[PDB]
Amino acid sequence: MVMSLLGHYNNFFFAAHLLDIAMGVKTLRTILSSVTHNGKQLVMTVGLLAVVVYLYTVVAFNFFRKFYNKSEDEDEPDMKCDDMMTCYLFHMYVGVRAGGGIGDEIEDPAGDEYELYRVVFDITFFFFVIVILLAIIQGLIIDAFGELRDQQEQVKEDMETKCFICGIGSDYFDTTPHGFETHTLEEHNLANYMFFLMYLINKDETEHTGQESYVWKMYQERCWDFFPAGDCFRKQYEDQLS
Amino acid sequence: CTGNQQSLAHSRLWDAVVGFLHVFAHMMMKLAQDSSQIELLKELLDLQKDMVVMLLSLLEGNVVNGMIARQMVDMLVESSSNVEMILKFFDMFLKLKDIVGSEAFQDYVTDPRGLISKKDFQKAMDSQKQFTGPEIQFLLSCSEADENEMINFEEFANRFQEPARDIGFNVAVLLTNLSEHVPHDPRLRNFLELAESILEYFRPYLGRIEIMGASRRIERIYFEISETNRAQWEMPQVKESKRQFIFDVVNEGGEAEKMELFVSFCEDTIFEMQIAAQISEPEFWGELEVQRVKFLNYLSRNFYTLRFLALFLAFAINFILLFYKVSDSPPGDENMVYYFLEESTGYMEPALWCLSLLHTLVAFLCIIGYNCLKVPLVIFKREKELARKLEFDGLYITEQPGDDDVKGQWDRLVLNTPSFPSNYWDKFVKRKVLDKHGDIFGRERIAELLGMDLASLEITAHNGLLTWLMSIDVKYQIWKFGVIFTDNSFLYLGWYMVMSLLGHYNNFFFAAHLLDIAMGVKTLRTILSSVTHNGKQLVMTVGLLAVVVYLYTVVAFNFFRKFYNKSEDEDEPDMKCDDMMTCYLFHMYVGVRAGGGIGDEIEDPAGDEYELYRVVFDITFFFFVIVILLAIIQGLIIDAFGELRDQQEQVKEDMETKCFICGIGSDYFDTTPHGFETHTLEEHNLANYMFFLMYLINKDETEHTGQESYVWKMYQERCWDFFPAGDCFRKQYEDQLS
Amino acid sequence: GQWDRLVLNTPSFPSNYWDKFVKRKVLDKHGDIFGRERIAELLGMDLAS
Ligand SMILES: Nc1ncnc2c1ncn2[C@@H]1O[C@H](COP(=O)(O)OP(=O)(O)OP(=O)(O)O)[C@@H](O)[C@H]1O
Ligand SMILES: Nc1ncnc2c1ncn2[C@@H]1O[C@H](COP(=O)(O)OP(=O)(O)OP(=O)(O)O)[C@@H](O)[C@H]1O
Repeated sequence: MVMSLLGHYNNFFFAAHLLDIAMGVKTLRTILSSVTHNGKQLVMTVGLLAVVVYLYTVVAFNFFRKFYNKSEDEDEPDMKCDDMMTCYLFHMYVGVRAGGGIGDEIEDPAGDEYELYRVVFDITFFFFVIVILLAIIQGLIIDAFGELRDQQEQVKEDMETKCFICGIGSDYFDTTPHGFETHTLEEHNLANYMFFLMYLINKDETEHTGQESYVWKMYQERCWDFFPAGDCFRKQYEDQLS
Repeated sequence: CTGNQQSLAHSRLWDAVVGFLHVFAHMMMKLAQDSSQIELLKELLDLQKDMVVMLLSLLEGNVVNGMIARQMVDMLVESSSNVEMILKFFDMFLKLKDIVGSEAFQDYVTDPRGLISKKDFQKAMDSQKQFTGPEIQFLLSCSEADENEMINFEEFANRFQEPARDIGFNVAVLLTNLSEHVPHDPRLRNFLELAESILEYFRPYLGRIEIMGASRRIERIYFEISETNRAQWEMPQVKESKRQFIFDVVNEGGEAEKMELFVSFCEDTIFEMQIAAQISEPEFWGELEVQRVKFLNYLSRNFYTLRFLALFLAFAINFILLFYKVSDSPPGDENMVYYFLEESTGYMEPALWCLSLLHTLVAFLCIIGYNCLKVPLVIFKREKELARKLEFDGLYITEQPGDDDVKGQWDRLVLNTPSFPSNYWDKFVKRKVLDKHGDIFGRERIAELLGMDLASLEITAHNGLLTWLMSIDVKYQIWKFGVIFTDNSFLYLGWYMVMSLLGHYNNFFFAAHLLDIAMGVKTLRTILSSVTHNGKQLVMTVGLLAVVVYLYTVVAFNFFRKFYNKSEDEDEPDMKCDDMMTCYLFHMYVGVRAGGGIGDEIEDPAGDEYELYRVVFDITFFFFVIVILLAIIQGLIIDAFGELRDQQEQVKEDMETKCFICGIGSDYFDTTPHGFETHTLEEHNLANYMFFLMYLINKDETEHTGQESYVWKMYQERCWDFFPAGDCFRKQYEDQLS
Repeated sequence: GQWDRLVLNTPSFPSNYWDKFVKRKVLDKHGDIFGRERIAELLGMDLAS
């Protein structure tokens, strides 16, 4: 509301309402639920990137300070490595967007007794910061997609092999043809138990019966011992009496 | 012995205890007054303890529904109105200890000396209304008037505290021993109702195990769990170590050794509790030693608060290192200088020197604290393993070390000094191996090999600063420090200290402490555990890259050497392919960082009869080296993330469908409502078994009972046959008896 | 926990919850061990007087 009110001061504030709403329509939430599932770990990886490039800034600042000449001639005082803050900004802003690490902008390391000391510096930047540290970022989105799916697969394979009220598996009820399907729709049912609570509360406390008042006493005591949890009225009264 | 167990059942012993109970009920309730006969009262309570102890020993190998068990309840029901007074007397004094020393009672004190004259006890008892009206007036008689003004509650509370606890616990054990055995006895049930206060108070201390033995049947055993032991089990360090052990056993471990690993972890946990107990602070050379001992334990207690300081300083030092600058002309073409450029108040140059000094001190305190907190556990874990090999394996008697492992060779130096079990509890490990292998082999050879005192001089007990250096064993200390210096954690802390010392030579070395520490905080380790999980395979892929590019260097060097001209004109001799070493370096350094392979730098292949012979060369570099070989690198991190998760998912799905002691699944126990949840918290429990080992070792070898001594004999033999592993006392004694 | 201490003083605490007798139920459950009038003032319940 406040941003819409702010939109009259400047009409370009209405673009912010395009973002936060279009994500919540029917399916962009699920896609957005992979990025934010590993949200605590996608930030620490960046925090690891901000440390690795710092250690590369220290080495490049003390030993390779002549190679950062971002000018051609008569403009030598550009040298975006002379102070720690600018070298860190250079190594962080255009230090990871390049595909080759930091060797795509630094001048060519010809034979200077440091060519081999710098190739290791350049080729380790490519591996440790780009190939690997940007594969963890893509390795966390992918694992998130496979973790939310397995989370829902377990639910389907847990609600189709158990009663959610008793502990009896679907194999025991399946001796009778369509026994488990009938057992979970007539005897034990979420709706039936829910409709009972809506029935006890609606009914007056003076109109209860022998069984309703017994349950109502337990419900007010928060002692859920009236749920079976070990029997189904077919394992007790009809195990031998059928 | 079964013969003597039944013999006392068909006897008049029950007629003797009932008379003893009758006098005891009315005796202490009458002797407590006037406080002038405590010695007789204390002796009276001593006799009470021996009666229940004998009664407990009468219920050692009892069947679930046995004649002896059925006779003891008959004794108790006819002894009513007497045991209740015993329990009520215990309850009255036990509640006072909780009431005294509390905030509510501390508000009723009137003088700094501390006393309530005659009736402020009733006012104090009215608050926290537990004592009944008759009960509080009885306690005043049980106390002293003290000229109606000087009733000291501090001494009054500590009069019958210890005697009440020992008798009270044994009664609770005896009462619950019968209840868990005879299930259907209405007389016993109503008898337990008036004893509920005793049972409800001793519940946290009453253990329960299901050892199997001495009858080829499952037998319950009860014992006492101390308050200190339970407190140390709930520490975050201990619980985290427990989770690591369970994870290791389920996945890395396996069957036929689970019990062996569990007992080894149990022994390690006990030693950890021993160390943490002796470093707790609460509860002229002599003065100096006292200060040094307290100071050392101060560092050991505050070890993880120092690791958070060595990192905070390394972050603070590296923040002010962001202002460095290089100038040809120094404010205070050689002679390049480095200086701060804060462009603000100069309160940063002194800060760098101040923080550099502090960091070295903190990084030095950590290595001292580690040397007195975790090193003893390492020594205990190595002395124990060596001791179990001399006796049960004869590693230095019959066999020999494999000659390729340094552990076997280095351990030969320690089994010569009279200090070998310095941290291990088993002090008689030298004689035990002598009595186990001294007959087949030379009896004197073992004596000299172990450095044990010679049998000739073993007469079976016929009968300052300078003084320090003959009490130090040279060989043992050399062996001990060799184990410490090869420890991974110690070396990392040692590297941390030397680098901080090196940081004074050049202030930029303090950036290295930013790396190795920030990874180990709470979650960067797990992220770092995906890169290093497939560490052996991420290196071979690179070793495969260094071979594929070599084979491309050979072809490009022999056939495409004119295309590598890295110059425009008048600078033709650049040609970074003329020799193998430079072409390999060119094809390796800028040969894979490019997005297009090697065609992004090589000159354009126009029509030269080799255009089609080089396009295949270029387009295979893009596929085989870049698209595919850099997808394996990203294909190993991703699989690592999905492998560690499945490793932990299995553990959760394996500890919630099994007992970890028996092999019975959760379905069998779930027939009873919440059966598996109750079974894994009362009958079989990791804490209960762990607290038993801490109980057997603490208890003297001469105070054991029929069941404890049987287990202790098996424990010293390393024969873990007393774990059930096939039954749960509900499948045997209650399958039909319920 | 701290912010919820402000509501258990007015005679409108179970405005939406069905259980209207929640003030007396806690009084009959803890008013014996602790001060019977202390619970009355703590909950803002109408005084027994
Ligand atoms: N009371 C119950 N006890 C056990 N399982 C139940 C129960 N109610 C539902 N189920 C499970 O859910 C299945 C069908 O009910 P449910 O409504 O939850 O599923 P759905 O058909 O996918 O959903 P919907 O009817 O909302 O479209 C059953 O086959 C069973 O596996
Ligand atoms: N002795 C045992 N035998 C079998 N399973 C056990 C035993 N002790 C614990 N468990 C398993 O662990 C579960 C709870 O105990 P545990 O402490 O290991 O788990 P947690 O609740 O996740 O941990 P914590 O209490 O440390 O927070 C039980 O439900 C059971 O699955």
